[PDB]
Amino acid sequence: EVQLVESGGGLVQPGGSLRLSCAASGFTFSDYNMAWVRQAPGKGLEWVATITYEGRNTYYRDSVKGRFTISRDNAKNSLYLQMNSLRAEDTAVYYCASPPQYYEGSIYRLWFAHWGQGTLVTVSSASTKGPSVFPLAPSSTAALGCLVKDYFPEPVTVSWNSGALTSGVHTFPAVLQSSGLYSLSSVVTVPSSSLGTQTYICNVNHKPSNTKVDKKVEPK
Amino acid sequence: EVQLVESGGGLVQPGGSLRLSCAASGFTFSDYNMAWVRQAPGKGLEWVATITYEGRNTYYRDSVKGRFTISRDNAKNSLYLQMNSLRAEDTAVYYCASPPQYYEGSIYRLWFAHWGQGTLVTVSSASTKGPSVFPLAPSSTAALGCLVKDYFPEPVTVSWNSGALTSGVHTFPAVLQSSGLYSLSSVVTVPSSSLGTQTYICNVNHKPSNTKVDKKVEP
Amino acid sequence: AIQLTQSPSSLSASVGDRVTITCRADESVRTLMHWYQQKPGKAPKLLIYLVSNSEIGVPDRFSGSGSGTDFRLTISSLQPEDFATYYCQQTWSDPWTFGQGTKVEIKRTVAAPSVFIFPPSDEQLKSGTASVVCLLNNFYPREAKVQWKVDNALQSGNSQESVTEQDSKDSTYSLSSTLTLSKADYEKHKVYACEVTHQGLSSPVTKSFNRGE
Amino acid sequence: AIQLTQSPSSLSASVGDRVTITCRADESVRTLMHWYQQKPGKAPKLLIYLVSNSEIGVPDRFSGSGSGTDFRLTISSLQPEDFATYYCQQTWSDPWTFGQGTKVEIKRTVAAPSVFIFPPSDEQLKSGTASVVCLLNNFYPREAKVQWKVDNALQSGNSQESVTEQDSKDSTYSLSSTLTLSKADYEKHKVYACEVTHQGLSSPVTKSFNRGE
Amino acid sequence: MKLDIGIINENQRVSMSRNIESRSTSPWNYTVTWDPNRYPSEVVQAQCRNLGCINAQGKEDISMNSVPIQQETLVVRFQLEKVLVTVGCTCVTPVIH
Amino acid sequence: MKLDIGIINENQRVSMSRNIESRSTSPWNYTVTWDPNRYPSEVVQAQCRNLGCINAQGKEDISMNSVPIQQETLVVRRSFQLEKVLVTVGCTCVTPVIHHVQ
Ligand SMILES: *[C@@H]1O[C@H](CO[C@H]2O[C@@H](C)[C@@H](O)[C@@H](O)[C@@H]2O)[C@@H](O[C@@H]2O[C@H](CO)[C@@H](O[C@@H]3O[C@H](CO)[C@@H](O)[C@H](O[C@H]4O[C@H](CO)[C@@H](O)[C@H](O)[C@@H]4O)[C@@H]3O)[C@H](O)[C@H]2NC(C)=O)[C@H](O)[C@H]1NC(C)=O
Ligand SMILES: *[C@@H]1O[C@H](CO)[C@@H](O)[C@H](O)[C@H]1NC(C)=O
Repeated sequence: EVQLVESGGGLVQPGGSLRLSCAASGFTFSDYNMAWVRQAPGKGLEWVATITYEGRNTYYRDSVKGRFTISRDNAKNSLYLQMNSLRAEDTAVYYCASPPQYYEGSIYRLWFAHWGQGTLVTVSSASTKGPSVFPLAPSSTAALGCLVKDYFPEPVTVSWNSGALTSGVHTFPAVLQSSGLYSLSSVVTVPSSSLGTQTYICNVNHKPSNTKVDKKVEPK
Repeated sequence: EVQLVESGGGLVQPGGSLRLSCAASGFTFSDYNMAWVRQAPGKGLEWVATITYEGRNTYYRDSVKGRFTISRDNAKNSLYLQMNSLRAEDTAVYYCASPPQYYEGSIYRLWFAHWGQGTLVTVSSASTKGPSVFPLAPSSTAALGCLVKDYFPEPVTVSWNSGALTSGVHTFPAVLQSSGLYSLSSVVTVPSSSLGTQTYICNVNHKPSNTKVDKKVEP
Repeated sequence: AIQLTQSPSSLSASVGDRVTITCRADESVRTLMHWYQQKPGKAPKLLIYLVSNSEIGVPDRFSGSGSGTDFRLTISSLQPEDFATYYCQQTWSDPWTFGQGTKVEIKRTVAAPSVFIFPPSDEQLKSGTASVVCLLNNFYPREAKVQWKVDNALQSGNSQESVTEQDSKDSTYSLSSTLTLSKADYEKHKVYACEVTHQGLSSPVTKSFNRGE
Repeated sequence: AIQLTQSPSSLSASVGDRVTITCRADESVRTLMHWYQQKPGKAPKLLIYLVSNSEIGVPDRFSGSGSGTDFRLTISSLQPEDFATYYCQQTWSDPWTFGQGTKVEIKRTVAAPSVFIFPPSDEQLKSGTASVVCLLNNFYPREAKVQWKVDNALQSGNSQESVTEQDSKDSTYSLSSTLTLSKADYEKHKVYACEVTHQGLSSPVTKSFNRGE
Repeated sequence: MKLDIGIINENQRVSMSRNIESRSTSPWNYTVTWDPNRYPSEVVQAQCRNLGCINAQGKEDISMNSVPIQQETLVVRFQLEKVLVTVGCTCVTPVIH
Repeated sequence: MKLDIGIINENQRVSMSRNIESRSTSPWNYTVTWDPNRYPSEVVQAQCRNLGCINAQGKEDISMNSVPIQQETLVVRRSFQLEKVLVTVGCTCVTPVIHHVQ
């Protein structure tokens, strides 16, 4: 029922600015305090900011004071986080968070019953680079896949046959190479028999570099 | 949902005996304490007796100790009060009473969430007599009725057209006359126009004398 | 035994007034004070339990209050169907006890009685006694004066009256006066008259019939 | 700021075991301790609020306990889908704080890897670099030894490994070892072999190919 | 009146295996009834366990009362039915005025 | 499936105006929603008012908590189909589970 849908992340250069948005639905947004919670890659959860239901009061964590600004519309059912003077330590996934529906929103010390899906914010001087997608051809139960090489920043999404093929799929975590670029593989196991009848395609998408690729994988 | 249905009242002579019954339904009779409460004509409420769920403990009011005996059959879902050595002070309406369904029955100090309809117990040496039912004919909006004369003991019930007719009905309280018998009137007001088309019948019942009568009233 | 004493024993108020009944105990019953409502010829219905809690179907205008020896039932807007006798009860001490009752009546506007007279039935005249019945229908206040006259001769000690309980919808009373004669006296005289005097009449009303006709 | 410390930081337990995580605070947070569960690449889900109360959809095997400075999350029978990181949180003092996380892994029986080797795509050989990929599919535990051998010559500093997260249904891992060469060094040689050693295999397994064929 | 086949959120329940009924200051017990001619097939009634509330020591304080919390539910028998449900108890202070 | 025309006990309802909700040690407020597309047309959700419990003096004790009591209700929506909705009916006061190791 309670849905929080975030947007506005991506790549920004240090010192730059970025506006995150959280579209709320399924509750009386105007009655409850909202917050932002962040989480840097491979680390833990860290409270960022809180705003009250009317909009009157804003509390921040020391690290972001003066730089971040939490806001709400209350009419478009939307929470905002304006981020300025961004530093490399603000690289994190940012989560929108909502309090429980069964306790009065006047209570300040409430917990986080609902969370948004999160957007990644990457603060880096480097320039986006789209991936190259090479095939991992099934060398005559069989295995095949796609190699997604030399990209930055995260993330990369890999589906097979536009969401049709999901069982047996293993999409690996990104690994940093010497170049400082990411590279990963996505593999799937299938019956040896379907190799001539069914066509196998991995759908690679890299939103930061506006790169979409549909590479078909087939033997030698 | 909860229903307490009493029976067994009536006329008994001093020293005589009478056993009241309360048929329970709509709750787990086996889990709750039951009680009897009585009320003498025109007076207040007076707790009589209490019995526990299993049956092991019985508490009585001082007046009825040794004479009354409270009992239960958890399998027939039924409460009883055996009344012996009946005295004139026991003339009263006897109510069956049940505690609420939303509190644990282990609690002793509970109240009376549910009451039975009540039976009258009349302790008297005098004899039953069935009533006469004479018509109160509408002297050509009009009023008509039934006169229920020379009956004993109480009570008498009067309905009209077997319960169809209820608006405008006034059934008066019984009046004790010199003879020591009761008499009451039951009247109803109706439109002058229906007086030739609609038939009006008063249904008198006097369970003590096993007297049932359906008298048609007409001008 | 805890003796409970309700104040007042009776009271009358106009529709919509605030009514308050008090219940006082010898010793403290703590919070084990309950209230009941009994309408005429019906069983008591529970209204309040544990001082101030209301059963599910109880209207919003009934409320309970109290402490240890002083409890109070309040009706915030008295309605006609609230005509009843109200009882308090304690379940603290082992001999469970009720208050004596408070009878709540409704004060309303004057209403004049509709008057009717009824001759003795033929069916009855066989039995040798004759009953003449006079009906006063739907009036307020309860006080009325019913005189019988047989050939313009005032009767005295040969009639009994009965009055209904206050009506739960219009808050009126009704009354029957039954005059009892021997088939002898009934058959000598000829004019049987019922004369009614009531606060709602500008001048008394007399309904009458003549034996026969 | 109240600093929270969870013990242990990681743990492995068999399906059906009782798992216990403790969270300790600097000062007393008085019943304002909450717990969250975060599965990989998903947002945190609330599990426990105010020490020991759980949200509508939370399975019965999760329960909270604690008082003041010592709190505890308990899983009474660990399930495969419970692989995750668990976080405590206090909302007593205004800088709201989380624990560092406790990573819960699932202990299961040995499972041997199925191995596959992949030659460089031609499409890539254009770009002047060549990637050889070796796949170990669905095995347990995480510990494995992957040696690359070009013409029977053991490679050293030219490979990287990656591992999937523990499977939520069968609790296995998969692993990719990627070997990176220049189109030059790739064409000088012929025989490319990935040699795998694991507790579930009778003897190490070697997958290999030759340029072409 | 036609009843479409299907129950929204059929897969959703409330857990009573928490001892919330027993850790409450106004604790209560539960009762179940299975009746095959209706949906839900089981209806759960709560009954307050004490007249007073219990404190941290475990003693009954009769200055305050356990009282029931009640909600009207719909249950099907096909025909709609309205049943009263006692879900649990709360602790209240009497009105003193 | 045929839905018989007629509703048992349609008239019986519970008053939310008893201020049982404010005389409670775990007090709560109420919230209403009107929807003609379901029966009942009105649904009442409860919200615990404090995190701790209150005493007769008016002071909050946070060693104990107000927690919600929740019930699955049946409400039918329209061509008629049942829907199951979660209702908070009110709050109670609990002491947390404290094990024996402080
Ligand atoms: C209403 O609830 C209570 C407890 O509620 C939970 O209990 C658990 C098992 C789950 O079923 C849960 O869902 C319930 O909500 C029930 O009370 C328990 O009853 C048992 C058995 O009757 C009690 O155990 C003993 O019973 C014997 C005989 O009656 C007594 O002699 C014992 O008393 C000695 O021990 C106590 C300390 O324990 C001493 O203080 C005494 O001085 C005695 O030495 C003892 O009572 C048990 O204590 C009860 N549990 C609680 C938490 O009170 C109750 O049965 C239930 N009613 C119904 C109808 O289900
Ligand atoms: C809740 O109830 C109390 C009194 O009934 C009041 O002071 C408070 O402001 C209410 N808050 C709401 C309904 O948000």
